[PDB]
Amino acid sequence: ITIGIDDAVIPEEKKQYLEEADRKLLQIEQAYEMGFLTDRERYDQILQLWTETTEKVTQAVFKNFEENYPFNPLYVMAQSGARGNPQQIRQLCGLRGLMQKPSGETFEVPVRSSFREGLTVLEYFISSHGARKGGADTALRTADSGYLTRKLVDVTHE
Amino acid sequence: AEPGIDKLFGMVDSKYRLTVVVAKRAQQLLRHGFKNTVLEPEERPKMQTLEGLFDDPNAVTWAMKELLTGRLVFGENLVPEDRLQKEMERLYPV
Amino acid sequence: MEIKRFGRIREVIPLPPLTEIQVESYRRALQADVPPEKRENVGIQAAFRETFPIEELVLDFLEYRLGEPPFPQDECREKDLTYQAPLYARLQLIHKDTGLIKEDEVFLGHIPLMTEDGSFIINGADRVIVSQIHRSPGVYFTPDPARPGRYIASIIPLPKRGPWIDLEVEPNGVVSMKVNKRKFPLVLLLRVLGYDQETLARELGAYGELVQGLMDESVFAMRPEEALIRLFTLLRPGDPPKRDKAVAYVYGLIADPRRYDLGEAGRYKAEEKLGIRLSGRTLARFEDGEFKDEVFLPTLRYLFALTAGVPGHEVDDIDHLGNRRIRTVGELMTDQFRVGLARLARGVRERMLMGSEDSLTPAKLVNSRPLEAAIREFFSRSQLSQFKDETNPLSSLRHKRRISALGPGGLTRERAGFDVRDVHRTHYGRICPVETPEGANIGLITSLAAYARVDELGFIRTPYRRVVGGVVTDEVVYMTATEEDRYTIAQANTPLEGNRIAAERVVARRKGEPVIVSPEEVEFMDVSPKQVFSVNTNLIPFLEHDDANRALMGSNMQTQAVPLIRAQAPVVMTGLEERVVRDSLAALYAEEDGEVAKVDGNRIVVRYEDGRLVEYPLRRFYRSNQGTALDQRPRVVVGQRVRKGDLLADGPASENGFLALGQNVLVAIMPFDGYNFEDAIVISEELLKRDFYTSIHIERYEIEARDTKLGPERITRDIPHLSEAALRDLDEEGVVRIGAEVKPGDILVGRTSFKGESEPTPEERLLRSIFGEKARDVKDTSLRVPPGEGGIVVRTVRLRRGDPGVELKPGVREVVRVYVAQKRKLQVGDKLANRHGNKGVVAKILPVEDMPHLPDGTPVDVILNPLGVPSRMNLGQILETHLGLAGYFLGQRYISPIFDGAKEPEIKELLAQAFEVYFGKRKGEGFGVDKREVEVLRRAEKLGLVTPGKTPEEQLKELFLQGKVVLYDGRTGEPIEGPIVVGQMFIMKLYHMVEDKMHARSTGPYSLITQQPLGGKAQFGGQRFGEMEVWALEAYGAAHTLQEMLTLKSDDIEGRNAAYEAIIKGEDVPEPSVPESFRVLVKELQALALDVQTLDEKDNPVDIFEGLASK
Amino acid sequence: PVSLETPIGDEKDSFYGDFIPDEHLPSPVDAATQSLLSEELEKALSKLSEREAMVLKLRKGLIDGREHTLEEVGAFFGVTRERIRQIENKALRKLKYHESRTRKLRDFLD
Amino acid sequence: SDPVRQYLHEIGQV
Amino acid sequence: KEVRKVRIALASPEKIRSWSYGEVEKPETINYRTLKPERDGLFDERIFGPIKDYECACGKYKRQRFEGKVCERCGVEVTKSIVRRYRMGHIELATPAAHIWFVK
Amino acid sequence: MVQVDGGRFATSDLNDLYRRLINRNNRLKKLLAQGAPEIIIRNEKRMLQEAVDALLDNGRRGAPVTNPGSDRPLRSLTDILSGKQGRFRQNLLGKRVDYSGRSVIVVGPQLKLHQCGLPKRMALELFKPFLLKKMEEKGIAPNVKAARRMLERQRDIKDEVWDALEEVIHGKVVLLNRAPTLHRLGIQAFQPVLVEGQSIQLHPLVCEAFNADFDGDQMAVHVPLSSFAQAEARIQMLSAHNLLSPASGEPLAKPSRDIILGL
Amino acid sequence: LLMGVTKSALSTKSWLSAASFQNTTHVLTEAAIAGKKDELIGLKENVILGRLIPAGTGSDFVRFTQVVDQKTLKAIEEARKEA
Amino acid sequence: SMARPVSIGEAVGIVAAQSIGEPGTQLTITQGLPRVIEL
RNA sequence: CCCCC
DNA sequence: CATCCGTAGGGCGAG
DNA sequence: TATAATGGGAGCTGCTACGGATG
Ligand SMILES: [Mg+2]
Ligand SMILES: [Zn+2]
Repeated sequence: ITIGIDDAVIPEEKKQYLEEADRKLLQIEQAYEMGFLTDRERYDQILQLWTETTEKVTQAVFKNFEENYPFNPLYVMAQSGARGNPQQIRQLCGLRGLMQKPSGETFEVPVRSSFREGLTVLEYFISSHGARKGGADTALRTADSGYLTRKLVDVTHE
Repeated sequence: AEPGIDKLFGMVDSKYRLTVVVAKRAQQLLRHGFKNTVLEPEERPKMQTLEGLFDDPNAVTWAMKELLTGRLVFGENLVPEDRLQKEMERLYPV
Repeated sequence: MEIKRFGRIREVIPLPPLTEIQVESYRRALQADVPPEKRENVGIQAAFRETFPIEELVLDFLEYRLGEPPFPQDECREKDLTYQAPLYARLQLIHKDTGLIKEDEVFLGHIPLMTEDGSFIINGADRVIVSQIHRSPGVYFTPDPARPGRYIASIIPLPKRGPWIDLEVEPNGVVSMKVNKRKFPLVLLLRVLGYDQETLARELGAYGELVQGLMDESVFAMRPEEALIRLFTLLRPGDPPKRDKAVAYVYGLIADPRRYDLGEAGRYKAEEKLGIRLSGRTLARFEDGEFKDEVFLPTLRYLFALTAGVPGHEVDDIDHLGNRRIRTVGELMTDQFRVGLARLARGVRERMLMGSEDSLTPAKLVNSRPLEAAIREFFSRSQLSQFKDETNPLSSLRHKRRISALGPGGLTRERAGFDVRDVHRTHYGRICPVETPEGANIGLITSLAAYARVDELGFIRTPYRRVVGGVVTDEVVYMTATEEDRYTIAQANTPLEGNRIAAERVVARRKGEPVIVSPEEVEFMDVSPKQVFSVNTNLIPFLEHDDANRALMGSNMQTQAVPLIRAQAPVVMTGLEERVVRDSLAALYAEEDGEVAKVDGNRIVVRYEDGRLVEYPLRRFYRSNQGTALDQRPRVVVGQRVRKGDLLADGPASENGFLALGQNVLVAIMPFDGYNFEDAIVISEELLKRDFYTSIHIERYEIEARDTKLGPERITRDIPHLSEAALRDLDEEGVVRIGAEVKPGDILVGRTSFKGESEPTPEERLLRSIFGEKARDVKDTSLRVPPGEGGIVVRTVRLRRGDPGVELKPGVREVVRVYVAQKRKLQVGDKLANRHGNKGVVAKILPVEDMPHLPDGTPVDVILNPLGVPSRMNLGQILETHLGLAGYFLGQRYISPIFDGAKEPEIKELLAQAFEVYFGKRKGEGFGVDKREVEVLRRAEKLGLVTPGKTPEEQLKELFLQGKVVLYDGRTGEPIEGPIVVGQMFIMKLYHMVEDKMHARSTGPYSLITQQPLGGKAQFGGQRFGEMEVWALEAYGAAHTLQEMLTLKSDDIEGRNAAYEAIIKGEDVPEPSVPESFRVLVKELQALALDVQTLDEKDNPVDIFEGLASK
Repeated sequence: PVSLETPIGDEKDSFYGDFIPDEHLPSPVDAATQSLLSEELEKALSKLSEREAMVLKLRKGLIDGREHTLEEVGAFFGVTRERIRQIENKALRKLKYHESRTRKLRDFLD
Repeated sequence: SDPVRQYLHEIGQV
Repeated sequence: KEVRKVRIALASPEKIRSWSYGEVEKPETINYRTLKPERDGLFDERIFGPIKDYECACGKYKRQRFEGKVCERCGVEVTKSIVRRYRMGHIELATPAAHIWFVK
Repeated sequence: MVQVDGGRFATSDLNDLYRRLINRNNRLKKLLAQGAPEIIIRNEKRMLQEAVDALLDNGRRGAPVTNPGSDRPLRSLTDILSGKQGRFRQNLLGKRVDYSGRSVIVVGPQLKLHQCGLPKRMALELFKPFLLKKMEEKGIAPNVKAARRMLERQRDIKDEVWDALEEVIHGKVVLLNRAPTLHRLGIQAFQPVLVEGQSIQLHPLVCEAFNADFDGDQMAVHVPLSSFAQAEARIQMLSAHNLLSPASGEPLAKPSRDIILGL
Repeated sequence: LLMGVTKSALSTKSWLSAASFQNTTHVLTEAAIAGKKDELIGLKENVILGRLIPAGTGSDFVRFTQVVDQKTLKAIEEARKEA
Repeated sequence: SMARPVSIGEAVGIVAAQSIGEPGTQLTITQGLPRVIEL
């Protein structure tokens, strides 16, 4: 068991799903500029399209692994439960996906790259928002968890 | 895992009672210098030195093995404390 | 060797002076090299000029001057001195009644000087002043959270330079102003400013319903004087409203430039937001006897226009980097200087009353102690003044570029939510989104971007290239975030043919929003990807392939790398490793062209073109703040011709001018018998054999001999009751000899202390009688080597009383310092890490014969577990390993720049060129394919790695292009059943070492009040058994272990003494007693007038003090 | 003087007085050493006669805490002061001989 | 709540 | 006897005076030259006990043969120094003062 | 009021609060005896009340009294009692303890589930009195004092004391703990195996209950002293005897990572 | 009545437990007024007192259990028969 | 932990508190640990 | 405080 | 509805 | 020990929240 850069296998389905998502996004923009749907509805439709495309490329990664490389290291470690989960393998081999602003509102453009392909400085900076927000979440959550644990100990100790 | 820990947990209604029995028996063995043991010379726990096999100095291992034998009696209100201590000191002096 | 660099991006400008944020800030603050008449009213000048003239006799300020340092930097570090310059001020005392003038230059103390690298020497220790980010002063407009359709106007000055003023439109309709937690109608303050109903009606009437809420008849009826007295009664209740008192208070609150100071940045922000011009940095003026408004009416007008929805008016993003600014070394030091100066001015004003009102000089009027105290306080005890992190040169280089939101005048940790810690879109090119502490300080401590510089106003600016038409110029403009939001800025990797944009569609940013744009719409372009990240983050090759959470750890851990004696630069570099060593003045370079006259281990003598002979002494085996050895090694030979800027000597952790934070080792990515389980690491004994990851560390020991009321402490070789074996390595005076090996328990400096008076116990009387030997007057107080420490004595420093040039603190006769060094080999428990966030502790050092090895007999150095890669998503280490294999067999190193580096096809080509050397050499040596290689190829084509039917050489090359090779298990000789990734990886040895952290304690020192063991390895303390550990012991039901923790093993005095005696006597430990801290609790409750009584089952009192506290 | 509650670090978590040991109360090691000294002293005094060990105990203060003069010990055993001085000297001689033989009380000389 | 202000007010009554 | 309960209650001035081994009449701590405690101060040995075990201040009685004795010259009881962690003092206020716990 | 190492003096803030109180009280007595007017007496009485408040609970009412040249509030009795640093939570519900140590942990795959690798020097310090008794039983030292004087210098340490230490720790167990101790399995009992080197060796299967890994984690070691504590540790707290989670009832010590991968 | 864990813990009969939890001044004032007596029922009380907690080996259920070997047991039995 | 009847004397409340608190740092479309504390 | 888990 | 007080994870090494 | 002198002086804790009591 080892890990080379080729062990993160990009499925051939990724380009197909991405071109389909691009034609769908063009259709949504055309249906917007003609005034059939709001900015709100268009933004929601873009987010939903990209969510479903992300799920599709995840399933494509794992189906390609199951059928053509069942002893691939990433696939073996994920299936056995030794290491990794489907979303991390998706970020490795598929696309990084949608990222959120500091406000929690999601960007319209997703990160089309994967860690095997490498991101762009813009995509990296876009992901840094969510990374930092998760870090702050954990830092401020540990104290609340410990406080709650102490409350429970004090109330149940006898 | 301690040898026969499952059977030792089987002997008691509470694991902590097993702990109490083992600790008090080890205290007895330490106080009377192991000469109050229920074990036979071939049942004595052994320890490997550079010289060779010697008696195991750990009284807790001794007590757990003795308990596994079944020759020990444990319970509540078996004998007044002073009477027990004095009969033990009469049978196995300091 | 050959150095191959990838990438097609051409950076028009180099990296700025990386420590300029400190150097230029302090240089502008001091203005020492500017002749006094030509200075600028900034920094120390501005402080003097704000404090004076002192009115009351009138004392006025003419100029100041800074002298030369009394001692150099090395001498300051040696003698625990502050590297500083004397400050003098020429003041003329004037008697406005007499016209008399007495002028003198008074000495105001010393001011610390910044060294060449941007650090300070305070009391002998190197320190860094970290820049502080905060809200820029000015006028902001935020949404009112309670009422959606309303807003709050916030007038914010500089910290400690006045209150924050809040303008609000209350639900009742009247406009309120909030100052010092008190609210009042703004109309009253407007009336004090001289506004009448006509002016307000004609000015604000365009916004319908709010001006009537502004109207109050009783306020307009009374003239500004009655309004002023009324406002004073509102702000200062109970104070008799004397008119002069009201004038003075309102002036000091709003119009006083000494008590209220908007920033120069604050003034600029106000002028830009409100579209006005400020005559000064106050909200109003006192002119011609009355008050004249400056700021209030424009802010109120903007607030009303924003509430009415008037176009062109926006709310302010307070986390936008145009509204957040940096206060650097100069600004903070100048603030504390200004505080000390104001205190000195208070002293002056008090002196201008007492004494003789006639005979006074400037020297009699000025007491400089407050100013010296303020500056010393700032440099010694401030939070932004930190112990310099000089573990390696990059440590201090990064430390000086740090940005803190904490510190005085800033955030507390509870005051920091998600908004402040977040990465703002304006952090682009200014603040690194990667390098930030992991844990509680996340988002609060950050690092300056590589290409970023702080302007004179305090705002971080980033460079961009101008794009006219479709042509990208070479002219660069440094923009703030506010100015950056105006343009459409293309990405740095957009294709170019010449200076023309070669793409039909480009990737650009508009207010941080990504967009696809035509080349005609491109107004600017990024300089480089490097500008987005910090210096530490820019040293991580293949950064685009690493998840941000692990690149953060890589950046932060490069700081912790220890300088190695055989340190080397990575085989895969990013192109910044030379410039980092350059700007971090650890390495030595040649001033001009010339010839090397002399090369020594201690010095290098160079003869330049000018003919002048310059001698550079080399720092050899100097101890840094963290114990790592800073030492310079010469890299030139006698008679060598050098040019301007050529390397003369390598500093610590540098190799031929390149940054050398670790070593390049042959690594194999595979599990190994669970010894690399959960990020642990397996290494080869060959690393210790050839002294890889070996580091020199020096520890400093100190001891004082002082005068006592019982007699002098003496540093002597005569120590009572000690054998010659114990005193062997001590000289005549009692100091250990240089070069001696000292181990735990050995004496470093002998010392005797006169015994405290005491009556010998009767047992001691009988002992003395039996042996017939008098008890000595003195006791052994010698300094000894602590447990776990020791090494070779390399230096001794002794300072006595009454010898030339030295004076100790009162009562101290002499001070001795002993420097002990040690060569630390890598061992089990030391911590290693790469630049991609992969970190692990060494768990096993195998002999070379057990190591997995290549077919040609070459064993690997490090075995990394592949399970650490998938969850972490840091693939940069994998590409580094592949390119390192290629460079291992081609014998060359690489520069793969960030986001523009070597891609997969080029690495495949280099790997083919390397496979040729790796295999055709064997084939020419008269050897074919191995049997086990054939079996591995069978199992590999079963894995789909190689194409079936090709020759064994072709399949082995197919595997080598995938970075995988056949690996033999040194234990069996049989191969690993699959091809394994093997290559060269750059790994560092971090500062966390088991030798420093191993500690144990049986018994030892106890605390004064609690009688519980002390804390820390340095105090030989015990481990804290906190609340959660007690919870664990409780849930286990282990009552006696918990009671031992609470009694025998701590603060049960009788219990612990009896326990120690029983254990050393072989008896079982006794029954525990009352913990002494409970008696402390009882007595501290009694001091609170509460009677705490321990009772028995009969409710009778039980005395846990045993009759000692009851009469 | 300086406050024991002087903070260490800019965290509120530690005080200066927490780094200051207690030099007054004997450590467990020192108390154990003094107890072993008393016990070895009694072991060595048992090798004398009761009377010549009692003379030394009374003269060096192990009994009652005071060091009796030769006249007082002599009057207590009824004997002459020269008599008691002589038995004291011979008891000390026996003690020194037993010490040179067994080397027991040497380690307590520090 | 301020002892000095209270004492000054008391002083001002004589 | 074995402790089975712990009671907490308000303390009368009489009980506070019954705790106290003496009144601290002076703000003094220790003498600036001798470093010994100042009489009637916060560290007075006559109130809180001896600094050294079974030894009075002036050094007239220096061993356990006197225990419970109070030296006539210096006024210090000869006992274990440990009592300085236990024995309480008191200050007699000229005007009653409210315990802020029962106020705020 | 204690003299530190360098002869300087360090004292508690309670002394300064008491001094304030006593000064104001004596001044009130003197003002009363000298027949001061009611304004002066009233000011003095209010100051006395403020001083008593400062002594009992400083900062409770009004501005907190500070030492001169410092913004630090003086530590009153209430501050001593309550808080995370207060007497209860810092010195009563938890303590620093004797016979304890701490070191960096290393994976010990060769260990049995009931075992842990313990460095030699850590064990020599932790079991030091037992080791003195054993060095007296064997002829290594004349008595305990000589054995301790011999252990004090590291170069005086011979190889028989290591065999004696092996004899001492026979059958006994130690307690390993890793912070944060979230559940009772944050502490576990292990039989120690003496090892060269300065690292503690931890069994892999227990790494999940401790949430321990080997990127630099450290653990603390404790020595249960009595026969009762040793029995509690060997029976109730032993790692091999706690295989299921007390929360879910599922297995806690179970295969993971490399083990799962190989199987 | 339903009260959260904090209020319920503060409202417990033991004043040592409640005073070591939170709101030390309030708990202590009310307990000192009431003359409250802590019966040392729970764990925190005995932990503060340095006592043997009423759980595990400290539970009164298992605390007094005796051990005796058959030789000594029967010697005691014959000694008690002859009285 | 033993898949058998609990022993008399087991400190059950402490085990309950620890069992509920230990996964607290793992609680994250979801209300999470704020909801747990609210309850 | 800064760092580590 | 306001206002005051009160909590707000643990252990750890240096300086 | 005697000229006359007659109401302080900082300028925050400054970017949190949430709830249990008392007004
Ligand atoms: Mg870890
Ligand atoms: Zn006396």
